[PDB]
Amino acid sequence: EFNVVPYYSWFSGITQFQKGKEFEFVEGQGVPIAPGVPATEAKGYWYRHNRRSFKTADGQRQLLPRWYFYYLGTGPHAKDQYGTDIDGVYWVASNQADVNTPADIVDRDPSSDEAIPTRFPPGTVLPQGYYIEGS
Ligand SMILES: CN(C)CC(=O)Nc1ccc2[nH]c(=O)c3ccccc3c2c1
Repeated sequence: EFNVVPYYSWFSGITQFQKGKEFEFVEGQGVPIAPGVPATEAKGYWYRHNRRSFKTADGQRQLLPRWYFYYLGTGPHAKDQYGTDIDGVYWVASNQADVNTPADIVDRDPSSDEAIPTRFPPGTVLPQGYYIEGS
C-alpha cells in the first residue's frame, strides 16, 4: 500500500512475481484497453511502485514491484517528455499517438469509479514474469 495518497491509475496494476525479469513491451503495444478511447489518445507510461515489507521474526524476503499505467501528462510524472529515460518509468504508445501533446483525459476519482481491469489487444506480447491484476 501507501501512506501518501498516490495519483490513481485508470487501470489495475501489473505485478512482478519473478525477480530479474524486465518490464517491457513491444513498441506500439502496452497501452491498456479502455472502452471508447481513440488510438490517438493511447499514449503514456507505466510507473513502478516499489513495495517493501516488514521483517517477521521467523528470519524471509520479497514483496516485488507493481506497475500502474498513466496517460501522458497525468500521474506522478505528468510533466516529463515521452521517451525520457527515467528509472521506474516505462513509456508506451500506440503507433497512432503523437507523443508531443498530452492525452486529453482526466484522472480517476477512486470513489466515482473502480479501476478498469487491465487487458491488451490480441497479439500483444506480455512480459514474462509479470501477473496482470484482475485476470
Ligand atoms: C513507492 N510508493 C510510494 C509509490 C506508490 O505507492 N505508487 C502508487 C502509484 C500508483 C497507484 N495507482 C493506483 O491505481 C493505486 C491503486 C490502489 C493503491 C495504490 C495505487 C498506486 C500507488
